[PDB]
Amino acid sequence: ENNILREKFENYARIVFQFNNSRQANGNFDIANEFISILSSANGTRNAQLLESWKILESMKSKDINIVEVGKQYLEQQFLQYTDNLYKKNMNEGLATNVNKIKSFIDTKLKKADKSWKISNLTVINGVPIWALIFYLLRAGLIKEALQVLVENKANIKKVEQSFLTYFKAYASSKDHGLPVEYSTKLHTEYNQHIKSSLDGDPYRLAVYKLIGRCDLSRKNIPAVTLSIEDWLWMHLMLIKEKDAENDPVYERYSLEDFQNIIISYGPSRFSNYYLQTLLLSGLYGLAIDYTYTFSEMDAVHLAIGLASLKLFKKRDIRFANILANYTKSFRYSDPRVAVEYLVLITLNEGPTDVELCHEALRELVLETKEFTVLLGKIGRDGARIPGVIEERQPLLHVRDEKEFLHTITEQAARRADEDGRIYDSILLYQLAEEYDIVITLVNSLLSDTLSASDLDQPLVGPDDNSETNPVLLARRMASIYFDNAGISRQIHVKNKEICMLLLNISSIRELYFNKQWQETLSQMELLDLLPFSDELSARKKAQDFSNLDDNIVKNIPNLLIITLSCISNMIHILNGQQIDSLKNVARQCMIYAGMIQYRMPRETYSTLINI
Repeated sequence: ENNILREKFENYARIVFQFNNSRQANGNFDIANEFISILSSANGTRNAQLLESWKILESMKSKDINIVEVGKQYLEQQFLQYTDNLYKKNMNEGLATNVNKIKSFIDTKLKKADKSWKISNLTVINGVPIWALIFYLLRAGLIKEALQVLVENKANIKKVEQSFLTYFKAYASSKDHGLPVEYSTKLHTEYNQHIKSSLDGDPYRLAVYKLIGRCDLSRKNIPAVTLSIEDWLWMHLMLIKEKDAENDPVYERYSLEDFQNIIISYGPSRFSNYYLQTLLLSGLYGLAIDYTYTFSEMDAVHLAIGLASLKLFKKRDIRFANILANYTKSFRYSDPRVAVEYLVLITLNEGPTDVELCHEALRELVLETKEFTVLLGKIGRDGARIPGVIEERQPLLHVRDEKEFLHTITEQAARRADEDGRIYDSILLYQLAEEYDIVITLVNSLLSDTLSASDLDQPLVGPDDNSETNPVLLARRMASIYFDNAGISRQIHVKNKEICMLLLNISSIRELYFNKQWQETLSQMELLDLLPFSDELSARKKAQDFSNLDDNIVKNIPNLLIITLSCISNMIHILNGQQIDSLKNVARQCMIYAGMIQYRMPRETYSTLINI
């Protein structure tokens, strides 16, 4: 049955809900730390890949984001860290400078296996492969100190390559896209002629030349010193020239676009366990979420949330609104509240279109899940609404509609209720719409029908059909919470309140018709001022008065007659000062009345069968 997801569904929903809290409370909640947090706990390839991808996202937090430069930095920081952690594991004599940490990685980590180098050709001075040292310093972001190391080993370097030293300083002193309008041409010929085609050349020397010079953009690999997938990626990022590339009319330009295309030509299988990261680092955000769909929709959705919260976005539909709405399909009916929490991240992408898309998604959620009381509120006892979940998320809707929206969706729901004949829904909806007169007029209909019929029913005190799920109990609710409230009550027509009280009265008479108490029902029927209890002049005045009667009551008279003749018969059960003469006169005038109205009345002067 998988509690395993549902648990996972709920943990992720929790994090989003706290995100929405902070957005609303103007806090600093960090979504990426929160996934990093959960994911670090979990095991497996995908999880420990999801985890690294969230670390990628979170180190772009508040960088200005130039894709090439932040991918480079993450790769560089990653390696430095790895380097510090090796050193921060015992051994060393000297001071803990960056250089010495790298000298340690070179010497101690795997350039050796028992004092002999596991990469051939290295030029070594005083126990140090100085080109490898320059390479790895560069690899960790430490360009100035890489430059220091080349400068310091001047007298030891040569085949007159005191020249590269010049170009390196310059590449370091600019914005690392070291473009002298001059030399770069000169360093390219020296590479082609003395460096490129060696056999006994230090492979790290070639690497350093290549990268610093952007030297030979075919042959995009470094023969013996790309040791890892992130090494591979870093190198590629070093070789791109973004700024002022379309300037200088030479096709030694190599773009992010080119790079992105190479990755695609290889596919996931060539990046096993590193593909998501590769997509994220190369700026293929779309393809990155696309790829993460192939193993979990939940993960794709949330990574997309991460990307969206980083102002990016500018199983195959990859727009933010649709990623969220689609996710929601899996649980809107079971968890409408959670659906709201997701639909409200649409506004992460600030700006119209998106805002409207959010509004349309909510609107669509409400219609069709029909979860009105969760989504749109409830009740009264005055105290306006008790807000629904949408209302609680008001500020995240970027609406500042005077709650126009929310009242406009309620009118829409309500009129759909009217076409489906989902009365109850309509009454609920017009309560929220504050259409008090419409509410009462709908309540009168529903109560009217259902008072006119045939008996056995109603429940009074005990269980079975409770409040605002059955017509009388609901009519009692409305009268109580509206009629005594001046401000609400003035908004409802006197006529409409009169009909309401009439129908409620008839219900009181039903409660205490059977339940014994035949005397008490006659009294109340009489008070209704509807049936003749006096003389024959009143039975025909109840006819003049009968065709002026509102359509709601003109339909209830049937059973009013016949509850009257019934008490009037259970009571005058010819007994064992006994005025039976009235209680009998009453039946008379009632039968004269039911004689003159009858073709205006269903199909039953079977008042005769209880008359005699």
